[PDB]
Amino acid sequence: QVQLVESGGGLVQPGGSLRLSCVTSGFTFRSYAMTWVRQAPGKGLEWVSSISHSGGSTKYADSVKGRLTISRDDSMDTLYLQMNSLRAEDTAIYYCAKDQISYPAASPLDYWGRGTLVTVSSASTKGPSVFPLAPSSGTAALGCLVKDYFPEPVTVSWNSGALTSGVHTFPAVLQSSGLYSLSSVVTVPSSSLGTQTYICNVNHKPSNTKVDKKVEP
Amino acid sequence: EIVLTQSPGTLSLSPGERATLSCRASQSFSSFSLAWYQQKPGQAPRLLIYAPSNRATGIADRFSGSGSGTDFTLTISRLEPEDFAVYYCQQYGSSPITFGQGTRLEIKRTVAAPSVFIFPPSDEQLKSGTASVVCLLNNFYPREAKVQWKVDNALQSGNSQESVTEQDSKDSTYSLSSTLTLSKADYEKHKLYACEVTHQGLSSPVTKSFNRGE
Ligand SMILES: [Cl-]
Ligand SMILES: [Li+]
Ligand code: NA
Repeated sequence: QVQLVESGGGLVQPGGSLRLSCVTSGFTFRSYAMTWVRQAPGKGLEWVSSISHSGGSTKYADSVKGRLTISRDDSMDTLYLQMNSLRAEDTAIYYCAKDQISYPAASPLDYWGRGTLVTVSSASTKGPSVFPLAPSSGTAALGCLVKDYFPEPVTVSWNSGALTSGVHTFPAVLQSSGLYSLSSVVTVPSSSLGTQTYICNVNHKPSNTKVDKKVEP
Repeated sequence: EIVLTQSPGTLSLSPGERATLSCRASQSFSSFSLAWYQQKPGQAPRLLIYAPSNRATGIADRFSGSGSGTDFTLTISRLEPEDFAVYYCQQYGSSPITFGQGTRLEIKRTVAAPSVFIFPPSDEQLKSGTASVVCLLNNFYPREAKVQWKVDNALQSGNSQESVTEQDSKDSTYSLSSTLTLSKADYEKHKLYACEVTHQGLSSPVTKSFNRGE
């Protein structure tokens, strides 16, 4: 039951700092090298840094040397990444990963965390507006337009998770305004319209915006 | 550094078929220094095979690795719907660690025409001062699709954006949204809003439209 869970990401201004952490369980942490890998939105994997089991040997990608520092606390089973002087191009999901051996950057990465999103931008946090996509006047489509938010991510569910069949939640699009928008849609029986309640549940944790919106004809 | 280039960028295959994914290196190196990872959307990569063809925990025997020198191959026999993902190769025998750019394995399925829906801006949005018209193309294949917007028969060029889902887990289709942005004034000052969809599964383009205020 290896577990790796990252935290510390979020929106930060260029030149700013973040301290990422990865708490672990289910393996003898002090015995293994550990690694950070990042993935810019829509792009591939890029190795960032690795640290030996003892912390005595560290390795860095050239693009991050001197700005990012890897460290570990064996007594806390935690890996860290201290990020300073951040740049727009450091925007990425940051994954922590366990190496197979005690030496850094010299073996496969056998377990990975789900990652923490780091957004480096001068734009301010902004919560979305939630607008209905009402079903038209035997299947009907309806949805919610989640408009004008920053940074990513937004999540959408329907009927608090009870409605999953026929749901399509689209990837966000960056608008020319610099704000994101997405839509979530669902197809339902026309006969259900006006009787079955359809609610889209929108969460934008970066702005602590949470909305449940009834979508009606 | 060792550059790793994967090919093809996207591989479209039917379930039951054999996939051959290639990873080519700018310098020759040992098969014992190569690993492959599988990444599904919204998830982290997972170790697949390594050094050269040891399987990570939970990985089916249908995944195998071969090659030497500069040309390496991941073979997936009898593709199952779950094995569709982005695949990355990685070398760890020479500093710095490097990754291939990824190959996306897409599920080939039978051509399916989109069902098309159009949505006017909500009164709430107009009250807030903006207008978005949405065109939905539901459950189609292949991904290629043209959406043309017209307002009072004027072709709209440059003021729409599109977004496409990942392939559906159950039927391997795509869905697509196209959103037309127009000022509230432009919305209220024109009448007929139309989205016209061209797609391989349609014998001729389909148009969905509405008249504002009708
Ligand atoms: Cl070392
Ligand atoms: Li806000
Ligand atoms: Na068209």
